[PDB]
Amino acid sequence: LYKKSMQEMFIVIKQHDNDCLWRVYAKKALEDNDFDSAENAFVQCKDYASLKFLQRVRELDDRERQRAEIQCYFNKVEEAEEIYNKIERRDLSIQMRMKLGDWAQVVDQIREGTGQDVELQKARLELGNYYAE
Amino acid sequence: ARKCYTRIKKLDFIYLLEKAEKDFKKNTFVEGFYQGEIYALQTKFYEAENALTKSNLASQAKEMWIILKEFDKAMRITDTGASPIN
Repeated sequence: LYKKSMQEMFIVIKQHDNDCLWRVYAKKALEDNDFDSAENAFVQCKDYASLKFLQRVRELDDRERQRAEIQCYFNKVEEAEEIYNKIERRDLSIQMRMKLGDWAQVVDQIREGTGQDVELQKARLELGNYYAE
Repeated sequence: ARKCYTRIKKLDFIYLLEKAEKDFKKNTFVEGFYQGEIYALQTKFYEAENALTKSNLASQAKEMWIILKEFDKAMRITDTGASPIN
């Protein structure tokens, strides 16, 4: 994989046809920001959620949001937040943190950042509900 | 639904929930399509296909099966379903 090209490795993996090999091939294809090979790996693995995720990703404009969203998809939220900070436009960071459901982190982010009364009040109410539950 | 899908870290289900809550106010929000999507988010494709064929959603089942690159089974499905457009 790290030496040869993509199509040869695809035909080489075809005989083995193992779940781990397909997963690693898809991970490598996504790391190199290649979607055609990733889609082929995902169909060969028969994973509908991965196909939905790839279809959602493909309709993007910039080069930075795709990488951050992929990082957040794998397991890593901190890398996505760091790249969001690199590209600025922090409202995406706050919206993603709200969507993922972590309420302490968004409370930390909103404090001394913009002074939004309504957003801070809603975040604190949600955090209080989460702590009460 | 949001609380349950948030207490365990899930990304596709919460996106589908956001789509459902956005489409509830305006569109019809037929529960058959969302039941089929819930079933298809797992590996149980045939149950989703049966539920989708149940009420009337042939064409959307065809289109959702095509994106999985299984044109043969999608063809078997589109042999029976019609296209009432024009």
